[PDB]
Amino acid sequence: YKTKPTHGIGKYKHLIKAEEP
Amino acid sequence: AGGQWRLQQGLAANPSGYGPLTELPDWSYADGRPAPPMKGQLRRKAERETFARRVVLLSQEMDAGLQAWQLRQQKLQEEQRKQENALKPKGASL
Amino acid sequence: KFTRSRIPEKVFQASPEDHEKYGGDPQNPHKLHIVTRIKSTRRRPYWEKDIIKMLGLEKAHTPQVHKNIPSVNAKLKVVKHLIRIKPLKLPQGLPAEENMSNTCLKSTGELVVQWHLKPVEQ
Amino acid sequence: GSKAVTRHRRVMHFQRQKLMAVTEYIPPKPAIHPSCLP
Amino acid sequence: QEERERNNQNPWTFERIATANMLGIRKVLSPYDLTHKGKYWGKFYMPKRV
Amino acid sequence: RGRIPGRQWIGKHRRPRFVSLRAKQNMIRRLEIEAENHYWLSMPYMTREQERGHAAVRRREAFEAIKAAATSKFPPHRFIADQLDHLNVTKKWS
RNA sequence: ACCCCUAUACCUUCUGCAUAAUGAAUUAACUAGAAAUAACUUUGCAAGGAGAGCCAAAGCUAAGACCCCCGAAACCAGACGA
RNA sequence: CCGAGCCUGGUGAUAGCUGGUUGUCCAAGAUAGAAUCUUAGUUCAACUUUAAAUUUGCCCACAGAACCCUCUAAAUCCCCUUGUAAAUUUAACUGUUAGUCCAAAGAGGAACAGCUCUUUGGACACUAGGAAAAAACCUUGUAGAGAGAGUAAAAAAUUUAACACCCAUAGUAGGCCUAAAAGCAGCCACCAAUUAAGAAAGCGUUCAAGCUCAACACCCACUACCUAAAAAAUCCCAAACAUAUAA
RNA sequence: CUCGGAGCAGAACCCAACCUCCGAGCAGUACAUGCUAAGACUUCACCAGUCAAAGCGAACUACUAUACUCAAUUGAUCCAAUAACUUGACCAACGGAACAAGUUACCCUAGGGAUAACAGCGCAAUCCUAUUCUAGAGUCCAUAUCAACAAUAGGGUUUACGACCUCGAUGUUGGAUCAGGACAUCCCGAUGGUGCAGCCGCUAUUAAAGGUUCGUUUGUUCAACGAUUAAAGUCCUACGUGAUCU
Ligand SMILES: [K+]
Ligand SMILES: [K+]
Ligand SMILES: [K+]
Ligand SMILES: [K+]
Ligand SMILES: [K+]
Ligand SMILES: [K+]
Ligand SMILES: [K+]
Ligand SMILES: [K+]
Ligand SMILES: [K+]
Ligand SMILES: [K+]
Ligand SMILES: [K+]
Ligand SMILES: [K+]
Ligand SMILES: [K+]
Ligand SMILES: [Mg+2]
Ligand SMILES: [Mg+2]
Ligand SMILES: [Mg+2]
Ligand SMILES: [Mg+2]
Ligand SMILES: [Mg+2]
Ligand SMILES: [Mg+2]
Ligand SMILES: [Mg+2]
Ligand SMILES: [Mg+2]
Ligand SMILES: [Mg+2]
Ligand SMILES: [Mg+2]
Ligand SMILES: [Mg+2]
Ligand SMILES: [Mg+2]
Ligand SMILES: [Mg+2]
Ligand SMILES: [Mg+2]
Ligand SMILES: [Mg+2]
Ligand SMILES: [Mg+2]
Ligand SMILES: [Mg+2]
Ligand SMILES: [Mg+2]
Ligand SMILES: [Mg+2]
Ligand SMILES: [Mg+2]
Ligand SMILES: [Mg+2]
Ligand SMILES: [Mg+2]
Ligand SMILES: [Mg+2]
Ligand SMILES: [Mg+2]
Ligand SMILES: [Mg+2]
Ligand SMILES: [Mg+2]
Ligand SMILES: [Mg+2]
Ligand SMILES: [Mg+2]
Ligand SMILES: [Mg+2]
Ligand SMILES: [Mg+2]
Ligand SMILES: [Mg+2]
Ligand SMILES: [Mg+2]
Ligand SMILES: [Mg+2]
Ligand SMILES: [Mg+2]
Ligand SMILES: [Mg+2]
Ligand SMILES: [Mg+2]
Ligand SMILES: [Mg+2]
Ligand SMILES: [Mg+2]
Ligand SMILES: [Mg+2]
Ligand SMILES: [Mg+2]
Ligand SMILES: [Mg+2]
Ligand SMILES: [Mg+2]
Ligand SMILES: [Mg+2]
Ligand SMILES: [Mg+2]
Ligand SMILES: [Mg+2]
Ligand SMILES: [Mg+2]
Ligand SMILES: [Mg+2]
Ligand SMILES: [Mg+2]
Ligand SMILES: [Mg+2]
Ligand SMILES: [Mg+2]
Ligand SMILES: [Mg+2]
Ligand SMILES: [Mg+2]
Ligand SMILES: [Mg+2]
Ligand SMILES: [Mg+2]
Ligand SMILES: [Mg+2]
Ligand SMILES: [Mg+2]
Ligand SMILES: [Mg+2]
Ligand SMILES: [Mg+2]
Ligand SMILES: [Mg+2]
Ligand SMILES: [Mg+2]
Ligand SMILES: [Mg+2]
Ligand SMILES: [Mg+2]
Ligand SMILES: [Mg+2]
Ligand SMILES: [Mg+2]
Ligand SMILES: [Mg+2]
Ligand SMILES: [Mg+2]
Ligand SMILES: [Mg+2]
Ligand SMILES: [Mg+2]
Repeated sequence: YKTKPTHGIGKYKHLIKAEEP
Repeated sequence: AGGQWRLQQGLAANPSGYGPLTELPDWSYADGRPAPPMKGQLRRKAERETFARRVVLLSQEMDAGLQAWQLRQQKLQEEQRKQENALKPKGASL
Repeated sequence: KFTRSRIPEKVFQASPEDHEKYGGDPQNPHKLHIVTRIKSTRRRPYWEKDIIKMLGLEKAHTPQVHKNIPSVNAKLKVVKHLIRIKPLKLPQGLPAEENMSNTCLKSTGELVVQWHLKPVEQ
Repeated sequence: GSKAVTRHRRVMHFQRQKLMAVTEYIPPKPAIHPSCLP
Repeated sequence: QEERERNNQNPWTFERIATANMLGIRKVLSPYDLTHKGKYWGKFYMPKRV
Repeated sequence: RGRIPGRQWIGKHRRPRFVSLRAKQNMIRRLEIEAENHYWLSMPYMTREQERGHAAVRRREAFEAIKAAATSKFPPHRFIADQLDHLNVTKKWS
């Protein structure tokens, strides 16, 4: 959740090279 | 007028509030026999008594609650000590 | 949109200067409140109207005593703009069974256990 | 009514208007004017 | 501007009253007023507000 | 010659309203009261852990009275005397 | 009595009517809430109730208690009229 | 009185439309939507009312509720405690379902509307005081009598543009360009005489002259370096006041 | 005009506009997409729709195998077809009436200011004016005069917008008659500047006491034209005034 300290724990696309043809 | 000044003297802001001007009996019999209490003063007397009892009831609940919490903390401390005792260690240390 | 207001906890942290101004003692907090409603619940959101009823502040300028505990204070923080909060003072201690009927709450917040309606001889 | 952002200075609510007047900046006033001291 | 806020002799400020919901003032204020602190009104900026 | 278009206190063009000297004083007076309320809410007598359960017994008993009154509803008793006393409407002197 | 102070007729209709929206000169008389289905309440009797039919896994029988007025342009039938 | 006569009858035609709807008193009471030849209406929800059953309702401590994505929003949901007294269920129904302004987050229009459409909240369609009159802003609600009292909101502030004085020779009309360019059309340099004066800052001359500024001298000009107006159509619009202790 | 995704609606749910965008009225693979049954969700009602443990029967000891992949991929009742199983509408006005279009200025009735034309009111996009700015024009010269790109105010005369009062009626052009007022002054008065010699002009300040023509055509307001005049002003007054008239 946004207000919880665990916000953004599931983010993964910032670890992946952007492949947007 | 003068409501703030009365507050600074510890009196009621409205002169019709608590004080001799209001709570004292308005009249008495000529021979000296006191008059029955006014119905307004009886209402205030009962209302003040309920407020006084509510103050005592709230104070006693907090005092009892603080003792109960303190009793639980003392009990929790004692439980840790008992679990320390066990069988004597053996093996490498002997 | 107009919603409920979250008051930061920094608002309710008394500085040393505040203690001197109001005379309170942080190490000996007052046991009870004296809550009096001085503002109307009209033109205020319904959740403020409900809390006023819960605190027994339906009639304005009628003192009501509440315990100084976090749960009660939480309700007070919602309607703190509609009420006057004063600490209850006991110069002669709590009323006893003998002097229950001789109590009076003065405008200074002091509950006196004796009320003789006579001038002081001093 | 008007939106939050307007070309003209939108008329404030009276409750807000009294708040602005109360919270105006008050510069410190020295007891003696500096030009009157050496 | 920082000096003006420091030596401001007014005991009441827009930031203090708005953030604390004093007088229930947020019923007439905007949620943006918590961060604008009374210095902004619509598209207008008021440098004299502290 | 000076007229406000439309209604005075609503619309894009409104009649200007100005804060008088006493209007500011009244707001400051209420601000001081609320500032003192902030101080007295900063010193709770007990913590949340200590407060817990200190009044559960009274609250439960208070609701049991509400349940008892709610489930005590029933038609009132009917008495023979009430029905027979209606014959007195034709009571006459001998 | 007036002079002083206070006070923007009523009904209807509306988000909202002193409204320059509606109706009303006034008096007297006349002029507008009809009932089943269950349910509720109060009696009777009771695994039965009811003066053939009907209902019934506490029901059944009886009573009390709820449902307006005026107005079209029309349609049809049969007469009467150059 | 014929887009098809008149009279009688069917006929008390029908009308989601308009108007009207008769004694006294008290109490509760303003309500998301969905469907509809439906948005001038209805039915079901929702809200409201009555009776009844029995049990939690409201306010809420931690812990907890998403990645993708630019506003890392105000908040909400959940929720014991606590403060409170309501809530759900069962039985029986009606009415409301044509909405106004204010504050706030937005959308449409023109960052127009007393505009239009949603959301959060308030008020109005109920009382009283105040903002002049005043449905929507402010204060305040539970009802009676009094020729008592304390208060709440509650009155508009402001008035602005002076300014230096004095003095000026010279390498040289710098070079180049140019019909001509001489401090002042362009380009390059921007060195030097005199105690003091830029190979020229603003004017001017066809080019030159001519008038100033930056120099010296004199000498305490011993400067502010924050700004700006007005016009409508019946007749201005309370009268007035800068002075006696903030109530 | 029904259905689905995204924004508006940032975080439980919900949430509109003739709001901003993209789509759907299928296709493909299975043939246990067999039967049955706890507890739940639900598009703010209902109808409808959705997920499901266990169990029966299968499959299976390789098969992210057990209510297919997929977002929507769709239609109630009656009725009709059929031995049965089961099927049938772009009923798309998509909660669907079994099957019915125009026209009325020849019109009628019931209502509605809940809703348009008229005027008022709101608003000022449009229109009008002033000022600020100093590019440009005016031989030189920004400010005699004129003025771009922009800025800040004001006016409520135009065209629009809104739908607030009136539809148990607030009577429309233009003219006649009588005019009331504003000044943003056409003429007459008093002044400043000029690229003001004089005579005529241009521009600005001030001034609303007084005045502001007669005709041909056109229903005209206008406009064109003739002859004049010190001048033939701009606007408001329910587009002044029809219980005064046309
Ligand atoms: K207005
Ligand atoms: K009427
Ligand atoms: K009507
Ligand atoms: K009117
Ligand atoms: K009206
Ligand atoms: K009328
Ligand atoms: K209808
Ligand atoms: K030159
Ligand atoms: K349809
Ligand atoms: K408009
Ligand atoms: K009309
Ligand atoms: K004139
Ligand atoms: K003609
Ligand atoms: Mg808004
Ligand atoms: Mg008005
Ligand atoms: Mg009067
Ligand atoms: Mg209306
Ligand atoms: Mg009125
Ligand atoms: Mg009249
Ligand atoms: Mg009338
Ligand atoms: Mg009408
Ligand atoms: Mg009559
Ligand atoms: Mg009846
Ligand atoms: Mg009946
Ligand atoms: Mg009639
Ligand atoms: Mg027929
Ligand atoms: Mg016939
Ligand atoms: Mg004949
Ligand atoms: Mg005839
Ligand atoms: Mg009828
Ligand atoms: Mg009909
Ligand atoms: Mg009531
Ligand atoms: Mg249909
Ligand atoms: Mg409807
Ligand atoms: Mg809740
Ligand atoms: Mg709970
Ligand atoms: Mg019903
Ligand atoms: Mg509106
Ligand atoms: Mg609302
Ligand atoms: Mg209504
Ligand atoms: Mg008044
Ligand atoms: Mg009262
Ligand atoms: Mg030289
Ligand atoms: Mg040269
Ligand atoms: Mg030259
Ligand atoms: Mg140079
Ligand atoms: Mg020279
Ligand atoms: Mg010089
Ligand atoms: Mg006057
Ligand atoms: Mg007066
Ligand atoms: Mg969302
Ligand atoms: Mg919701
Ligand atoms: Mg549901
Ligand atoms: Mg299974
Ligand atoms: Mg439909
Ligand atoms: Mg549907
Ligand atoms: Mg049908
Ligand atoms: Mg014809
Ligand atoms: Mg006809
Ligand atoms: Mg008609
Ligand atoms: Mg209207
Ligand atoms: Mg409407
Ligand atoms: Mg008309
Ligand atoms: Mg119009
Ligand atoms: Mg009108
Ligand atoms: Mg304007
Ligand atoms: Mg030029
Ligand atoms: Mg010049
Ligand atoms: Mg402009
Ligand atoms: Mg007009
Ligand atoms: Mg509307
Ligand atoms: Mg009439
Ligand atoms: Mg005329
Ligand atoms: Mg005239
Ligand atoms: Mg003038
Ligand atoms: Mg003038
Ligand atoms: Mg003259
Ligand atoms: Mg001259
Ligand atoms: Mg006219
Ligand atoms: Mg007339
Ligand atoms: Mg006419």
